[PDB]
Amino acid sequence: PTSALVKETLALLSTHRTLLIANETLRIPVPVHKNHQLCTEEIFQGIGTLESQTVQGGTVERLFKNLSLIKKYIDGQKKKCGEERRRVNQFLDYLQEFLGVMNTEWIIE
Amino acid sequence: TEIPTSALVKETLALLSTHRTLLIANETLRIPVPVHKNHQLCTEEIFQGIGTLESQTVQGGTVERLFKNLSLIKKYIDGQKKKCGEERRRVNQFLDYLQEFLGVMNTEWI
Amino acid sequence: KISLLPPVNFTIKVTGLAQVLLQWKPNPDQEQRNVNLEYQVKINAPKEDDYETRITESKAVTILHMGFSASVRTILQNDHSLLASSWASAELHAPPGSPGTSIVNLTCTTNTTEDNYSRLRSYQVSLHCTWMVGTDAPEDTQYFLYYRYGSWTEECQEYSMDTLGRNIACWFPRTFILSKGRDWLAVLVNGSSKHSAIRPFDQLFALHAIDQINPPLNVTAEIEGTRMSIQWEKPVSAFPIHCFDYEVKIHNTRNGYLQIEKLMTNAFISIIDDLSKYDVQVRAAVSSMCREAGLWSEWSQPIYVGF
Ligand SMILES: OC[C@H]1O[C@@H](O)[C@H](O)[C@@H](O)[C@@H]1O
Ligand SMILES: OC[C@H]1O[C@@H](O)[C@H](O)[C@@H](O)[C@@H]1O
Ligand SMILES: OC[C@H]1O[C@@H](O)[C@H](O)[C@@H](O)[C@@H]1O
Repeated sequence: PTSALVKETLALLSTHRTLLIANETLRIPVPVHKNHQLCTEEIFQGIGTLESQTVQGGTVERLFKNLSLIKKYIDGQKKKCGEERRRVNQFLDYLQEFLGVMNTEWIIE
Repeated sequence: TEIPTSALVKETLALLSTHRTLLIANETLRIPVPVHKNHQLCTEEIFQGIGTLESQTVQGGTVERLFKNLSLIKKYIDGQKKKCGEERRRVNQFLDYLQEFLGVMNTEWI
Repeated sequence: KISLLPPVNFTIKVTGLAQVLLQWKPNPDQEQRNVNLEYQVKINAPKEDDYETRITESKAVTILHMGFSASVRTILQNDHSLLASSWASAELHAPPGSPGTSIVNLTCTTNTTEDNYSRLRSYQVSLHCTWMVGTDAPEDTQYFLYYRYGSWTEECQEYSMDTLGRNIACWFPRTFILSKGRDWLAVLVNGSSKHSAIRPFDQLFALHAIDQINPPLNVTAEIEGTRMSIQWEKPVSAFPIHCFDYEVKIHNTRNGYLQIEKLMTNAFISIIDDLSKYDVQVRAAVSSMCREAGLWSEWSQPIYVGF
């Protein structure tokens, strides 16, 4: 899959910063809280708009591809949520896992 | 929206453990369950299943308070998604966020 | 042809350490809503920003001891046109107090340790701040430190005083600060005295900038004929194994010869000579790939191999 990807697309992000941050009139959705994973739909539509806005010459083209593979991975993880039907006692365990976690390690406004 | 206190979450957990036996009582029921542990991706399905337990069970007693609690946690979670895109900010600031995301994706999954 | 009017009842209110809430209300006299209006917010001081928002409220994390000032304006975008109104404005004044009454040089430092109980591996975060008293402070003045992380605010319990009363340091062996945390730490330092008001002072720290990473433990070197096997353990921290950068430093005490290797694994095989005593140390930092660049740890204690 996609371990290799991210680490590389990070430094790619780093080196193409000044170029990306040059349209100062442009505004993109950015969540106001830090449960990033609730927000992938937005995070990805911002990249889309960024991408349509930025000139497709150079190694920059590669940064976007990479982001699109990460997009694919995430889409797949998401389809795995509702893939496999199971007995109720199973689903309850999940729920309580989900609730413990929502409790020990999310900020809560 | 209602900040779902960590006693409430904690109360709900207790209420859940109690009604377990009542809740399983439908051998015919199957409920989508995620194979991985990234809950934040699956909030949709989580509430969907809750939804079907609810639509089946009789409300009354502390059993109602259960679904009332879950309901209130669900609204909170929607509060939080709307919060994903109500402010548009400079690219500079979106880049920072994208970066965090990638880093936490890297440090939490595998 | 629509004619946009500024929002009204624009107010700023302090809701916690280095935190505020801007609110306003749509203009009662606006050409009736069948179109969705939005807002543009511009933070003017101490630190510039603007951004657009879609509801009528906005949180802002910001330093307050310099006073804060903001403006908001209404906008309407569509097919063929943008339109934006004149601005509303508001501000908080800087808190009362003489200039040198205020704390100076505040530094803060985080460090992680392991709860050696609880049956389940979670971790603990301490915080340690120092500052100096500032030149105009009256002799009787006392300073107090508060911190905030996400929704939790605490006041300091155990200080360290200069040789005539005044708090100059603070220590929290535990806190509500998440280790792998990605949010701001906010610190406030108040004061008081018989002979006048004291200027508060606050600041925002990023965790990666102040987290004192722990050295690797258990560095072992096995010398075998001509090869040296060095080995070490991941530092005490809540970032997993695959999140660390190391530097391993091999130093020949016989002639000075020096070798340093940067790497992300936990072991290293270096060719060596058989007539020297070497000392070897290891240093650690968390990978820019897991969090933004932060601090290096101290080097582990010298261990020695060879004669
Ligand atoms: O508003 C909450 C307040 O809590 C108090 O304990 C602090 O002294 C104030 O500085 C803070 O603003
Ligand atoms: O000095 C800051 C000024 O900047 C601009 O946004 C506007 O002209 C004013 O409403 C604001 O006070
Ligand atoms: O006394 C103040 C504190 O200073 C810190 O440097 C140490 O880590 C603590 O163990 C000590 O208690």
